Amino acid sequence: KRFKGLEKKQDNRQEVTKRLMQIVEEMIAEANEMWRSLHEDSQDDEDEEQPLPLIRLKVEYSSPEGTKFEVENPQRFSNRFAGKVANQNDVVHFYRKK
Amino acid sequence: AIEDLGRGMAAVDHAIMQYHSKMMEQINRTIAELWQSTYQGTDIDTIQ
Repeated sequence: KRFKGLEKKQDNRQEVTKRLMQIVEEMIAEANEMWRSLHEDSQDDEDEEQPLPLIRLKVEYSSPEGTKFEVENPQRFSNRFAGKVANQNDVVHFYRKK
Repeated sequence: AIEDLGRGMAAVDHAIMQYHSKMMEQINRTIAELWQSTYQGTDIDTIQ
């Protein structure tokens, strides 16, 4: 719903990245909060440093018909979050239903 | 006779060209199926 398929009738490469940023970024929002909820006690007496959470997003780019969603390089997409995710090698895996 | 053999060139060359293209379809018919069945990581759709 969030996309409403604004890519289906138009070019996609430029804004597709823009689309996932809001999705990947908010995942990290709850990634730290749940860590924070469990680390509220002890007032971070030990291990005060905040570890980089792990994020994995499973996207299927199946196109209904006459549509070509643009898919970015996995590695290049992943490393864009260097310093926010531990698994910089891969943060999203793109697959098409067979 | 020279004309006949000169177009014999074309016949054999055309014949040989017919065998090369079709095999790429056959072999490629077989290769795509095994790779799709065997690979499970899914980061590569198929190879030709």
